[PDB]
Amino acid sequence: LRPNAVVGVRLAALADQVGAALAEGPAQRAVTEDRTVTGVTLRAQDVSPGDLFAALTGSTTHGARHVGDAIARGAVAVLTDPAGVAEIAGRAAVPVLVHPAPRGVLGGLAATVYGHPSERLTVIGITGTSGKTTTTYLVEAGLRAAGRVAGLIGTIGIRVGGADLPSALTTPEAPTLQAMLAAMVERGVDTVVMEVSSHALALGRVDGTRFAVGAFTNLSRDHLDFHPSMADYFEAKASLFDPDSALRARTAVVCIDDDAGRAMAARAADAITVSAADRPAHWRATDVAPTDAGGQQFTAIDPAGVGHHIGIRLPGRYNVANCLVALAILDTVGVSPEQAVPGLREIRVPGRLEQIDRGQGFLALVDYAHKPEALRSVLTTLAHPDRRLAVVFGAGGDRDPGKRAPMGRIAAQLADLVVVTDDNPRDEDPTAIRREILAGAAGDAQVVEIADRRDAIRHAVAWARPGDVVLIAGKGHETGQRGRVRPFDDRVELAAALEALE
Ligand SMILES: CC(=O)N[C@H]1[C@@H](OP(=O)(O)OP(=O)(O)OC[C@H]2O[C@@H](n3ccc(=O)[nH]c3=O)[C@H](O)[C@@H]2O)O[C@H](CO)[C@@H](O)[C@@H]1O[C@H](C)C(=O)N[C@@H](C)C(=O)N[C@H](CCC(=O)O)C(=O)O
Ligand SMILES: Nc1ncnc2c1ncn2[C@@H]1O[C@H](COP(=O)(O)OP(=O)(O)O)[C@@H](O)[C@H]1O
Ligand SMILES: [Mg+2]
Ligand SMILES: [Mg+2]
Repeated sequence: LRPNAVVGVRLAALADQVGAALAEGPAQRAVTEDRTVTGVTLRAQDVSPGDLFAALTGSTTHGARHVGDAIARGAVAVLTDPAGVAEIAGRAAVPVLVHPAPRGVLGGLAATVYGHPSERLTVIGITGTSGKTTTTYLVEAGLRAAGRVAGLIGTIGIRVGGADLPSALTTPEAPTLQAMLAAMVERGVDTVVMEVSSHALALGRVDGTRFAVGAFTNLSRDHLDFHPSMADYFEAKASLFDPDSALRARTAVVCIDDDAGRAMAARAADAITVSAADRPAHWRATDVAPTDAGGQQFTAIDPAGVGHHIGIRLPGRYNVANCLVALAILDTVGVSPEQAVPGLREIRVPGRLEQIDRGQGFLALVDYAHKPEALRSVLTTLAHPDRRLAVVFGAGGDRDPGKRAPMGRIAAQLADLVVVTDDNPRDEDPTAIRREILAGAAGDAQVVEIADRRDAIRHAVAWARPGDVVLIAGKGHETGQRGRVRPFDDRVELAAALEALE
């Protein structure tokens, strides 16, 4: 939610803090001494009375052009850039604070009006190319097993303890974040575990937030259509670990298995390191054993050299690594592996190598892997000689068209059966999309095009023999087929197909 009980901030105080100016005149600085701001939003439609409207520029528009609407919703002030005041021109009924780079000071403003919620919460922020969602779930399940009230914030949604709101973004815009945090304080939450996307660091979405811990899972080619370079992409994320940085967390935890990880550990200087790949780390895993129920058990050796028999419901070598990160994260936040192990044992994180096992025979999995790097890593962790691997997936219309032809190649290379299907074709004639992935497909593999997604799932389930694996890729927890939005859920379709087998 927003929080029910916020004591406001005199608008004068917000202005002096940020050091904004007043669009009308320096003497408009009499009525600013008067108004109280009790909310902050950067989406006109979302203003409550008493809120400061942040009118920002963006790639599609400028919020300055929605001042009318914000004011009409009872906004008591606007905070905008000079490009913005130009848009307003004359005449808003309310005061206009002007900053260069407002987005870059919005966080701290929001943090102030909401009374600095992060200073009352142990906030854990997990960044990295992959594994943020999974690691957050593992941390959250540890937390609950040890009887701590926990909020979660990430791709899948928001959890205020037991509550279960859905999220638009993986990390919400700074006023939303702070207000959520504020609400979590009111709701009795003690600890909050957060995915922190590299977009959020770039656009200063997490600006007013104090982190008790920052975790780094890994890095690989992603988001290179927002970040202008792999550098910037690293740099964004680094800003959570750099000792001297503004966002630096009280404790950093870094996985060492990736090269990028090594590079972050060296950045954070006093990182707690973590390795599932026989690398020297404070936390290390060994004796990794596949188990019946497609889980994995292993020994987690802590920074004190003490072993711990752990058991995780998720397949794939790197999930041992996620688990370690989570394990380290809990330990620093004062939760021992003894306390967390029961939670970890059971936790199934949705759309992430989620195994459906209605019936028996082979491994049937649902996974979110939707980018060429994503897909390669999964298929490899799931490849074993003497076992067959089917992958079914497709690509999204109006979305990054470069990624299609690569994926089909990666698929062809690592799977025994690939099935090319629809996954939100949107406006585009769906057979183009599929035909591009199949261009990718151009010995080992065996590839076929089934346009209908349920039919794709069914064919692959009828193709499996005992002990083989079927992976439904590229939707994960996401639902619906957009084309209208037709209703679709991969877990449900997958389970349905397995029942149809006898
Ligand atoms: C690229 C990016 O970060 N974009 C975000 C950005 O949009 P941007 O400022 O152009 O927005 P704009 O529409 O052109 O105008 C700027 C401001 O005008 C204001 N506005 C606009 C229209 C209106 O009617 N009223 C209004 O107030 C909006 O509040 C807007 O924030 O500001 C908006 C909110 O501040 C977001 O909608 C938008 O994210 C869109 C939804 C998005 O797709 N973001 C994705 C790409 C993203 O952020 N992804 C990562 C996760 C990646 C992962 O999980 O691997 C994430 O954290 O979500
Ligand atoms: N440590 C990891 N390394 C590589 N791939 C991973 C890792 N953890 C999870 N994955 C896979 O990558 C995809 C996205 O990971 P997820 O757990 O949703 O984290 P994120 O929020 O970082 O995307 C999933 O399909 C998942 O199975
Ligand atoms: Mg990402
Ligand atoms: Mg995520």
